[PDB]
Amino acid sequence: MIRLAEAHAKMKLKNVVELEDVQEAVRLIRSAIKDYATMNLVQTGKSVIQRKLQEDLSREIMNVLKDQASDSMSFNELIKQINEHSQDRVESSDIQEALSRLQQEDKVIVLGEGVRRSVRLNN
Amino acid sequence: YDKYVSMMNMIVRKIAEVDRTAVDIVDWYLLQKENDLGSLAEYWEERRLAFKVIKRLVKDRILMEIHGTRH
Repeated sequence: MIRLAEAHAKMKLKNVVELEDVQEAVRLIRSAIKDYATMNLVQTGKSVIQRKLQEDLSREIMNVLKDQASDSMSFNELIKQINEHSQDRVESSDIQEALSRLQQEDKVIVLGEGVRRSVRLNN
Repeated sequence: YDKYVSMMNMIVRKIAEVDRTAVDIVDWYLLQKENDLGSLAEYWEERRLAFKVIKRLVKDRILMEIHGTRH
């Protein structure tokens, strides 16, 4: 905004800027925004996006733990309840990914090929 | 509740290691807690959340019950 408006008042041959001409200066930015109507990465990636994601994830993990008498949640049952509660569409691949994340985050501790045991989040 | 949860976690950890029947913890740590009772409503609230918490690590994961006679 600074440099730009400086071009504006450069034009019209102004050695000092009107507080005016900054309006359109903003406006022009507001144009791609007005072209934005019809950073993002994070936004999608926060619950309800990725925070939402892992949150529900852990949530469920906790659940099937509890209902397992704390025994491990299965890869299968995981995927099952996670697409099951259906809604925000947790794709089993995405599932695989976030799972990987928590485990690797030691937000989860689990293993096997077709066996995803549960976690212990120490972190 | 997470912060309270953290505190209660501390009282529980402390009373557990230090002790090393659920009611006895309720009573000993509420005995401990009465020293910090700022209200009888707080007595009943801490009693309530202890009862609830016990209810939680019993009804949910964290517990062990060796024989239901005693357990």
